[PDB]
Amino acid sequence: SGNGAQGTKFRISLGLPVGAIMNCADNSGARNLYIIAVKGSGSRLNRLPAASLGDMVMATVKKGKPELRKKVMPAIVVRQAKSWRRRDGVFLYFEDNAGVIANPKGEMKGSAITGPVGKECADLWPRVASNSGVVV
Amino acid sequence: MKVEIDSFSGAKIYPGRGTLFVRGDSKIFRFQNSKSASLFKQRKNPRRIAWT
Amino acid sequence: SHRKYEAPRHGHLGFLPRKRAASIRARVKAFPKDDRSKPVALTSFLGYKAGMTTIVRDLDRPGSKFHKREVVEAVTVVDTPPVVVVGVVGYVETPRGLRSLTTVWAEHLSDEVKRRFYKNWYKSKKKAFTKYSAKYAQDGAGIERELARIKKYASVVRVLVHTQIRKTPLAQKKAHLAEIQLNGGSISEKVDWAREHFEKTVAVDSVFEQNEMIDAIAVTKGHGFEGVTHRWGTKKLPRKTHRGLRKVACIGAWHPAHVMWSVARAGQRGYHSRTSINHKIYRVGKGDDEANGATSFDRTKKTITPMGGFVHYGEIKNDFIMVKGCIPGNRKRIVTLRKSLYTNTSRKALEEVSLKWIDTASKFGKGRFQTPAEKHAFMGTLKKDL
RNA sequence: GUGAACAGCCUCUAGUUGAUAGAAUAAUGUAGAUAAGGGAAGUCGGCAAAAUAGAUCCGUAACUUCGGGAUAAGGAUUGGC
RNA sequence: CUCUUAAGGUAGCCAAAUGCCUCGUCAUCUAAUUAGUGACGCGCAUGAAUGGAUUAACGAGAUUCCCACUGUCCCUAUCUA
RNA sequence: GCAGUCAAGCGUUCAUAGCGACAUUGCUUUUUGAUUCUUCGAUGUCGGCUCUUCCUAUCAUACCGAAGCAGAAUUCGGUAAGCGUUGGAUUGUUCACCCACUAAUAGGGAACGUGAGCUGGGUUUAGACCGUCGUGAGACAGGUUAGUUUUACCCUACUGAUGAAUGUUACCGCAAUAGUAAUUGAACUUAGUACGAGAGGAACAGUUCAUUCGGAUAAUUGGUUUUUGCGGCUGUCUGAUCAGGCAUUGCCGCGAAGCUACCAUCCGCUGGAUUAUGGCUGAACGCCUCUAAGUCAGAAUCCAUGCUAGAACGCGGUGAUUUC
Ligand SMILES: [Mg+2]
Ligand SMILES: [Mg+2]
Ligand SMILES: [Mg+2]
Ligand SMILES: [Mg+2]
Ligand SMILES: [Mg+2]
Ligand SMILES: [Mg+2]
Ligand SMILES: [Mg+2]
Ligand SMILES: [Mg+2]
Ligand SMILES: [Mg+2]
Ligand SMILES: [Mg+2]
Ligand SMILES: [Mg+2]
Ligand SMILES: [Mg+2]
Ligand SMILES: [Mg+2]
Ligand SMILES: [Mg+2]
Ligand SMILES: [Mg+2]
Ligand SMILES: [Mg+2]
Ligand SMILES: [Mg+2]
Ligand SMILES: [Mg+2]
Ligand SMILES: [Mg+2]
Ligand SMILES: [Mg+2]
Ligand SMILES: [Mg+2]
Ligand SMILES: [Mg+2]
Ligand SMILES: [Mg+2]
Ligand SMILES: [Mg+2]
Ligand SMILES: [Mg+2]
Ligand SMILES: [Mg+2]
Ligand SMILES: [Mg+2]
Ligand SMILES: [Mg+2]
Ligand SMILES: [Mg+2]
Ligand SMILES: [Mg+2]
Ligand SMILES: [Mg+2]
Ligand SMILES: [Mg+2]
Ligand SMILES: [Mg+2]
Ligand SMILES: [Mg+2]
Ligand SMILES: [Mg+2]
Ligand SMILES: [Mg+2]
Ligand SMILES: [Mg+2]
Ligand SMILES: [Mg+2]
Ligand SMILES: [Mg+2]
Ligand SMILES: [Mg+2]
Ligand SMILES: [Mg+2]
Ligand SMILES: [Mg+2]
Ligand SMILES: [Mg+2]
Ligand SMILES: [Mg+2]
Ligand SMILES: [Mg+2]
Ligand SMILES: [Mg+2]
Ligand SMILES: [Mg+2]
Ligand SMILES: [Mg+2]
Ligand SMILES: [Mg+2]
Ligand SMILES: [Mg+2]
Ligand SMILES: [Mg+2]
Ligand SMILES: [Mg+2]
Ligand SMILES: [Mg+2]
Ligand SMILES: [Mg+2]
Ligand SMILES: [Mg+2]
Ligand SMILES: [Mg+2]
Ligand SMILES: [Mg+2]
Ligand SMILES: [Mg+2]
Ligand SMILES: [Mg+2]
Ligand SMILES: [Mg+2]
Ligand SMILES: [Mg+2]
Ligand SMILES: [Mg+2]
Ligand SMILES: [Mg+2]
Ligand SMILES: [Mg+2]
Ligand SMILES: [Mg+2]
Ligand SMILES: [Mg+2]
Ligand SMILES: [Mg+2]
Ligand SMILES: [Mg+2]
Ligand SMILES: [Mg+2]
Ligand SMILES: [Mg+2]
Ligand SMILES: [Mg+2]
Ligand SMILES: [Mg+2]
Ligand SMILES: [Mg+2]
Ligand SMILES: [Mg+2]
Ligand SMILES: [Mg+2]
Ligand SMILES: [Mg+2]
Ligand SMILES: [Mg+2]
Ligand SMILES: [Mg+2]
Ligand SMILES: [Mg+2]
Ligand SMILES: [Mg+2]
Ligand SMILES: [Mg+2]
Ligand SMILES: [Mg+2]
Ligand SMILES: [Mg+2]
Repeated sequence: SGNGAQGTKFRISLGLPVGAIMNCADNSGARNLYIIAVKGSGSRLNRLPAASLGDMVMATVKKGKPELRKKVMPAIVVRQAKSWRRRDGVFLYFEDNAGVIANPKGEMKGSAITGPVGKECADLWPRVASNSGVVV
Repeated sequence: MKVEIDSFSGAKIYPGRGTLFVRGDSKIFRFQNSKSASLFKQRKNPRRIAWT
Repeated sequence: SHRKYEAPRHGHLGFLPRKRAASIRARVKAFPKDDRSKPVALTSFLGYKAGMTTIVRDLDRPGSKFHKREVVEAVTVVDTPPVVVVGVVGYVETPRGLRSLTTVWAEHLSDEVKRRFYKNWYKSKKKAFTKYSAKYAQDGAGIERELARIKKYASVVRVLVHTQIRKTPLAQKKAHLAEIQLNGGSISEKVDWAREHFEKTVAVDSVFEQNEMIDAIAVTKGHGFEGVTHRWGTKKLPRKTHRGLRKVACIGAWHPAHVMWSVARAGQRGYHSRTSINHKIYRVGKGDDEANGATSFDRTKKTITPMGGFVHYGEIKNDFIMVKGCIPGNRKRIVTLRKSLYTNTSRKALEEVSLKWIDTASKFGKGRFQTPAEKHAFMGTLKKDL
C-alpha cells in the first residue's frame, strides 16, 4: 500500500526493487512503468526499496505518449512475476509485472486494465478493482 | 480443503504443494512439483511424457 | 568517526557467549508461578522431536481477510511417550537462593534410567541403586522420614522423571532424566503425590491440552566453527577485497586499543540453549489411536507418521504433542515442553483450533500420496502383485 | 578420427606414470561452477563476470579519401535415417 | 581618432586535453546530471608547419549514452578440487 | 560553532507567546588560525566501503509544561541518547546540490576511529598534451592522461575450543557476577464525531495488518548438485553387439538428501520503582503556598521477571566406590 488505500495487505514476497521496469496494463497510452520508489518501504543501509503486488509506487514512463513522460507519477502494481505465498498455502506467480497509473487517492488515470489482476491488489484499491478484467 | 490436479502430469495436488501459474490470458496452471513445472516451461507435451 | 550512515548492529548481545551448550538437554531455567489451589500438576514434560508436516484448518479471527477461511500451516510433531516418576527433590529458600535439601528415590529403577548413571554400562557391574533400595526394605523409616522433612521444610517440590526412550525409534538406550516442578497445592500434598507416583507413569494429556500455548526448551542444531558473515549476519565485503571477504573490515577503532566484546568474530554457530515461547498446541496424540492423523472431516484411518516414516526419525508409535510452527533443536533431540509462565489473552492465544486435514505424504521426497491405499487406488496394479 | 586445420578433443609407434605420504573435510582462502525475482539500483568506472560466436541462405544505415564503412544491424536454418 | 616597445589576432575554432570566474548561460538527455552532447563567446590566457580548421579508415588510448547481458548490487545461499 | 544577562524595538493593541537591536558575560574544540612541545636511524598522507562503541548542543519515537494552544497543523520549553535516522542523479571528493521515500532522514567523537581490513578515484616520484611563466634548463593548490597498495607463525586483546590439581567416578541442581531487546508505521472503528460561521477536523478503548531489528527453523515453495541417482547428446577408443573408458566433474534435462532465503515458515514475556510534570495535606508567614516535614499520580527511564553464560580457586542434593 502506502495510503489512499482501503484495507490492509498481508505481507507478500517482494519482487520489484527500484529500477525495475514493469508493463503498463492500462489504456493510458503508457507502455513502461519505471519504479523509482515504493510507498510503504522502510529503511536499511543499501536495501533497495522494492514493491510487491498492490503497493503504490512512484514511477516514470520510459515509453509511451510524450505527454506522459519525463515526470513522476503514482502507479499501482497489479501483477508481479516473483512468486509469493498466500495464506491459503499456495505459491502463485503471474507471467509478467504490470502496473496501472493512478493518482495519490488511488484513482486510475486509465479506465481499463488488460491482463488478470491479483486479488490482493483489487482488495486494496477499489477503483483498480472496478476496471479490472479477470481477478487472480 | 480441496485437492487440485497437475495440468501437466495429472497428479493430485494436496494443499501447499507445487506452484500455481497465471498465464497471460488468464488460464490458470497447476503443477504438483518443480518437475512438471519445468517440463511445462520447457514446452514439453503431457501426451508424450510416459508417466503422465 | 561517527560512521557515515547509521544501521542497527548485527546480532543480539543477549545471547552471548555464542558457545556450545554444556548439556544437550536444555535447562528449564524457570517454572510457572505456583497456584497452590489447583490440583497437583506437572509443569513441564520431556519428549523427542520427530519432524514436521503441514496442516489445514479454518481460521477463527473476526476482522481478518482470512476469517472463516482455510489456511495451511506448518506444525512440528514431537514424539511424546509417557514419562515415569522415580523420585522427588526438596528445595528450601535461603538468602543465597533455592537449595536442594534432600532427594528421595524410588525403590525400583528401570534399566533405562540406571543406564544414565553409567559411562560404560555394558562392562559395568550395574550396582546403580542397589544399596539405596534397602532403605525401603526395613519397612520404611529411612525413606519415610526424608519425605517427612521435605514436607516441613522445602518451599518448592520437584519430581524426578525420566523418558521411556525405548518406546522411541531412537537407538540411544540411555534415557533422559529431568526435574519437574510440582504446581499443585501445599508442599505436603505435593510430596504425597510424588510418593504415590513412584515407579508410576505420567502422560501428556495429563499436563497439556489443545489450543494451549506452551514453551519449548531445547538445544539448537549445531554447525561448528562459523565465519562472521553467517554467524553474525554481517555484510559481505566487496569482490575486490584482498585476503578474503567473508569478514568484517574494521574489527575496531584505534582506541580502545582492544578488540571489543561487542564486535563480530568467527566461532561456534549452533548448539545453543534456547527458550522459545508461545507455541500453540494443535493436537495431543494418543498412541493407542490408529486415527492419529485423522480428522472430523478427513475420516480415513491413518496415523500421524508420514509415508515412509519421519525422515531421520522413524514412526510415531506413542502419544505426541503437535505444535504450531517450529521449535528449537533438531530431529532425534530431547526437548523440554514447559507450560507458559504467564496467562496470555492474545485472542490468537485464546483461539480454539480444529484441524481439518493433516499432511501425511512422504517427506523423503516430493510426496504425492497420503495412504498406500490411495497410491494403489490411482497407480493401478504394478508388475509386482496379483 | 573429428574438423577449414600443424586448433581443440580421443587414439597408434615410442616414451613416461616423476614430482613426501596418511586421516579428515571447521573457519578464511586460492582455483572451478550455479542461483528465484529485479537488472548496474553496485562502483571513480560494468572492474569482474555474463551475454554473442561455426556454416548455409536472406538482409544490411549514416558517412566516405569511393577503397570502405560491413560478420554493420537484423533474420531463418543446422541431428538421424 | 588616439596612447604604446616592431606590429596589434586575419581565416578559422572553443568553457575544447587550452576558460580563472565556473558546477559559465541556453537547449538537450534523466525522476533528479559538479557528468555527456548541441549551441553561445570582450576568449583570465583560442588561433594558423611555435601549424589553424576539416576529416573517411584505424586504436588493449581518455570520455558520454543506448540495447543486450549479467551475483556489481538488492542479499545472500550451495557445490567441486 | 553554541549558550546567556539587559530590554530599545517587532509582535492590530501588548517588551519577553514567539522574537530581539545597541551593548555585554560565557561555553565549545567536528572550523580556521596562532604556536612549534612530541615524532625527520620513518607513528603509511583525502574520500569511500565495512563494523563497533561513545557524546548530546534531540531530527524521530515515550511522557509532560507553554502559546498570539478553537479544531487540525505547528511552535517554545522539561525528563530523556532506551530506540532509530534511509534509496538515488552529477562530483575522487569531505562538502555541495537536486529527485525520492520516510516516524525521522539530528550534529558530533573514538590518532580529522577504521590501508599487515579493502579500494586507489583524488593527492604528490619517474612517461605525456595543453595553457600561463621563463632566453633557457625548467616552474605552476592551472587543466589533462598512464602509473607495483609488502609480512603475522610472536605477545596481548577479541572470538570460539581443551584442561592438571582439591579421595575417585557419576547423576541432578543452586546462582554470584556479566550480558540482555525489541522497534516503528498504517487501516478499521471511535467519527464526518469533539471544536468550528465556514473551510475543515482529532484522540483514548477495541480490531486487523505492516516497517526495522532479533532468535530459531526446513512441512511447504525456491536456490544449490560428485547421489556423477536416472535419462539424453557430441567426439574418440574397446572388431560389432551388450556394456564401458577418456574429454582436470566433457555437455544438457530432471534430480532425492543436506545445507539453505523477508525468496520460505514459526516465535519474540510482565511486575515494580522513578523522572519531568501535575496534585494532596501543610507550615514557615493565624492569610497564602505541590514542600520545608509528610505524601498521591506519573516516561520509549530504571530494577526486577524473563532470556544467554555459569565463577574452570563460588556452592548444594544424590548414586556407586576395586583379589589382582
Ligand atoms: Mg551504499
Ligand atoms: Mg527539467
Ligand atoms: Mg527442488
Ligand atoms: Mg550518528
Ligand atoms: Mg560465514
Ligand atoms: Mg586488489
Ligand atoms: Mg524433504
Ligand atoms: Mg628421454
Ligand atoms: Mg614440491
Ligand atoms: Mg559443473
Ligand atoms: Mg539472479
Ligand atoms: Mg531487462
Ligand atoms: Mg551510490
Ligand atoms: Mg551509480
Ligand atoms: Mg572516471
Ligand atoms: Mg578510470
Ligand atoms: Mg571485462
Ligand atoms: Mg553467473
Ligand atoms: Mg546463463
Ligand atoms: Mg562508398
Ligand atoms: Mg532436416
Ligand atoms: Mg609612442
Ligand atoms: Mg591581421
Ligand atoms: Mg586572410
Ligand atoms: Mg573559449
Ligand atoms: Mg577541435
Ligand atoms: Mg574540459
Ligand atoms: Mg540518462
Ligand atoms: Mg552518468
Ligand atoms: Mg561543449
Ligand atoms: Mg598552440
Ligand atoms: Mg608557427
Ligand atoms: Mg594541415
Ligand atoms: Mg592502443
Ligand atoms: Mg502581550
Ligand atoms: Mg510596541
Ligand atoms: Mg518570530
Ligand atoms: Mg607541530
Ligand atoms: Mg622514529
Ligand atoms: Mg601503526
Ligand atoms: Mg608502507
Ligand atoms: Mg539534555
Ligand atoms: Mg515537563
Ligand atoms: Mg493574546
Ligand atoms: Mg488555532
Ligand atoms: Mg489540517
Ligand atoms: Mg500549521
Ligand atoms: Mg530559546
Ligand atoms: Mg545507546
Ligand atoms: Mg526509505
Ligand atoms: Mg579533531
Ligand atoms: Mg584518519
Ligand atoms: Mg590499521
Ligand atoms: Mg596496505
Ligand atoms: Mg594512489
Ligand atoms: Mg591514483
Ligand atoms: Mg608525473
Ligand atoms: Mg590521472
Ligand atoms: Mg596503463
Ligand atoms: Mg610473525
Ligand atoms: Mg591424594
Ligand atoms: Mg467515516
Ligand atoms: Mg472561527
Ligand atoms: Mg490521520
Ligand atoms: Mg537466518
Ligand atoms: Mg527438506
Ligand atoms: Mg569387443
Ligand atoms: Mg541388438
Ligand atoms: Mg585412454
Ligand atoms: Mg589433455
Ligand atoms: Mg562422463
Ligand atoms: Mg512534587
Ligand atoms: Mg517534602
Ligand atoms: Mg520553605
Ligand atoms: Mg496518603
Ligand atoms: Mg509515589
Ligand atoms: Mg521497552
Ligand atoms: Mg523473554
Ligand atoms: Mg552449572
Ligand atoms: Mg563451576
Ligand atoms: Mg582458567
Ligand atoms: Mg558441586
Ligand atoms: Mg555413598
